[PDB]
Amino acid sequence: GPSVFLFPPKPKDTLYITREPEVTCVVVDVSHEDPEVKFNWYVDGVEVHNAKTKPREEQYNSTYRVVSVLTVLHQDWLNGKEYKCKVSNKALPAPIEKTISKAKGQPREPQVYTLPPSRDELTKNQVSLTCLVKGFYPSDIAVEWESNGQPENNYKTTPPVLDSDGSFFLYSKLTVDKSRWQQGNVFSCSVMHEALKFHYTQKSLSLS
Amino acid sequence: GGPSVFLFPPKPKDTLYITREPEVTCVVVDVSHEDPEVKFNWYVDGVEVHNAKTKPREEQYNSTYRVVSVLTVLHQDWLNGKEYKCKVSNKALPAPIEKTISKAKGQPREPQVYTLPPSRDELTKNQVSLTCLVKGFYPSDIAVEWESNGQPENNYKTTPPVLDSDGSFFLYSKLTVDKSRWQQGNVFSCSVMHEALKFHYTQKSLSLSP
Amino acid sequence: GPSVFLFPPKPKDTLYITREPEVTCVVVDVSHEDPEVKFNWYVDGVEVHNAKTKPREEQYNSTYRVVSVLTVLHQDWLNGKEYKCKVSNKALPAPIEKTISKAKGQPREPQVYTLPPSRDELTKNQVSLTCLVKGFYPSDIAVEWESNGQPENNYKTTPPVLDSDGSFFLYSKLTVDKSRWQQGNVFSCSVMHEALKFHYTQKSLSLS
Ligand SMILES: *[C@@H]1O[C@H](CO)[C@@H](O[C@@H]2O[C@H](CO)[C@@H](O[C@@H]3O[C@H](CO)[C@@H](O)[C@H](O[C@H]4O[C@H](CO)[C@@H](O)[C@H](O)[C@@H]4O[C@@H]4O[C@H](CO)[C@@H](O)[C@H](O)[C@H]4NC(C)=O)[C@@H]3O)[C@H](O)[C@H]2NC(C)=O)[C@H](O)[C@H]1NC(C)=O
Ligand SMILES: *[C@@H]1O[C@H](CO[C@@H]2O[C@@H](C)[C@@H](O)[C@@H](O)[C@@H]2O)[C@@H](O)[C@H](O)[C@H]1NC(C)=O
Ligand SMILES: *[C@@H]1O[C@H](CO[C@@H]2O[C@@H](C)[C@@H](O)[C@@H](O)[C@@H]2O)[C@@H](O)[C@H](O)[C@H]1NC(C)=O
Repeated sequence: GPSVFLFPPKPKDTLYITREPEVTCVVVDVSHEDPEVKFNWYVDGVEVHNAKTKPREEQYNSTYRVVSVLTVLHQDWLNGKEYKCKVSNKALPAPIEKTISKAKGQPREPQVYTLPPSRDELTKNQVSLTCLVKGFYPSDIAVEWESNGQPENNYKTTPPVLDSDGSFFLYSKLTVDKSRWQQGNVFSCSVMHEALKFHYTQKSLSLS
Repeated sequence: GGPSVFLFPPKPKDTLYITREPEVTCVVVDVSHEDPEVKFNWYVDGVEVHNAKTKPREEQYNSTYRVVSVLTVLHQDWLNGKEYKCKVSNKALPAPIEKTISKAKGQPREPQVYTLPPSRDELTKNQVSLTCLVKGFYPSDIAVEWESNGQPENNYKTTPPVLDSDGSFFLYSKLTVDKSRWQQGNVFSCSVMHEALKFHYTQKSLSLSP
Repeated sequence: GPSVFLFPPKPKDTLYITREPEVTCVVVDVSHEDPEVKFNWYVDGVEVHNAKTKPREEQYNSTYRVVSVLTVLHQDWLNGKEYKCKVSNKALPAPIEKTISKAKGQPREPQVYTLPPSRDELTKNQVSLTCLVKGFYPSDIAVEWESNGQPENNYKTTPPVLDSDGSFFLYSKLTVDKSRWQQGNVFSCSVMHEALKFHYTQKSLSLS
């Protein structure tokens, strides 16, 4: 301390005109002895002044947390612009600098595959519906589930995992009551990624 | 300023296999060139032990040393929750640094293992994905491998454990095989080792269905 | 003078990770005049200090028995490490050293075969399920039975028998109610051995 963490936008914030992507600069372990924090922001090395800095917030471990948020243009993030947060504090020998950008490398479109429950799981009261998303680059991605136009919320999805060919994959597991699966209800896995056309794709799954 | 200590647990394949040696690893970084010697004292449930293995120091790029001591733990001791303490002494430290490590606490829960064949739409590709779903296990320490007709198979990747809504963990392991190997009827096996299994091992097989 | 006997661990203590294998150094004929006994222990020539010495026990013939117990690492015993107990006593002209190790020789993987009851045994209220385990080396092995994820405890296993080719074989007999066998219940013979892949294999048996 003080230490700085620079966070990227959320994957869905970059992909839809609907949402506002922005980069977040977090300073932790600010001592009560040195409460002042100054933020300077750079986009491709050019100083910018539109960042919104919040007032310091006291933490339970008797240190301050200070957050500055820079609202980022959609196309700028996807085109690989560089965002640098410069953090100044009197307890620092020199200011702390962090830089973030989207991963470089040619984007690769995710391949989406839905997998029904394993035969041995059909014995249980609730079954697992699986969505395999593989071969995508970069790793920023979002996955959701629906049934009959309505969102399904009983799902958990793994973080991206680096594959042997340089792309990423993950799995999403949706849990439903077995009865819903044998009624023949249709379930859909939704994937959001910059390499998809219109940044969206869908794959459905139902009893065969 | 000063050396820092990091204490690492044994790995789940070392702990669960009788022929391997599970080890607790005590790592000291930021060891200076002027005072490079590090003395390690090890304790199991507070009693000093003397079987630790000293590794050769390794010079780092920022002109400091990394110094490591490795304690082999009894298989049954680690699984019974004994506490392992590494005490690190160095002439640049005003007082020795102590770190303690133990196995994750909580009621153990047995993994459920399910194999999933490739998606119908993936069969058009030259390579297909065999999926192993491992769920409902606690703690998260687990090992997963793949075999083919009993033989080790290595083009697989396994996700990290993910916390489920009920407090247990799950993961997926993905094996990639040539379509022709799947279409020949070869049997593929997902093998998992976990402390909550009887015999600490279980396997589920998968092959082309008629 | 005193005599020393060095005993190996119990074979199943080495094959189960939750069990504790130990080598035991026993000294008998320790005199009343020279009661002091010192133990030094070595693993592959390296002295170790974790041995537990028991208190002297006076015997009926007016001599002492003194025992020291060394816990061996599972992998150390199985990898063929050599254990030396060195015993010093003032009545000995020179210390007595005893060495013990696992049987050497190429490990050979067990072949596991299940055998249903003989037709003539079906007249009885209880039947014998047989597990034949053959061709294994060394003779250290463990056999258990399960049904439907649960242990079956009504079994007995023969000791290993040396076969004509230098390997060992044994038989395990599980006794079950005939009705359980005729219901189609599946029974499994589980064996643990260092030469098996994953040190484990299982063979099932049910009404044909
Ligand atoms: C007082 O209480 C506050 C609570 O607010 C604490 O603040 C917390 O401080 C934590 C650090 O002490 C923060 O933890 C970080 O959280 C990030 C979570 O996203 C995470 O990304 C960070 O992980 C990186 O840095 C770690 C080192 O600190 C590494 O262990 C880790 O592997 C990560 O390292 C990066 O790795 C990638 C590749 O994988 C590299 O590309 C990066 O360059 C690496 N980063 C580098 C080298 O810097 C870390 O876990 C936590 O966010 C924060 N909480 C909040 C709400 O802000 C104070 O610590 C606490 N202080 C005391 C004294 O109690
Ligand atoms: C000094 O450098 C050590 C080396 O750590 C490794 O190498 C550097 C270059 C990075 O890649 C780092 O992420 C690696 O883990 C560090 O162990 C040590 O913390 C460093 N100490 C200081 C004070 O910088
Ligand atoms: C003295 O006796 C020691 C103990 O004898 C053994 O244990 C007792 C409990 C009896 O069961 C006895 O029959 C056993 O043989 C022996 O270890 C030792 O050899 C004996 N020595 C002499 C000289 O008699």
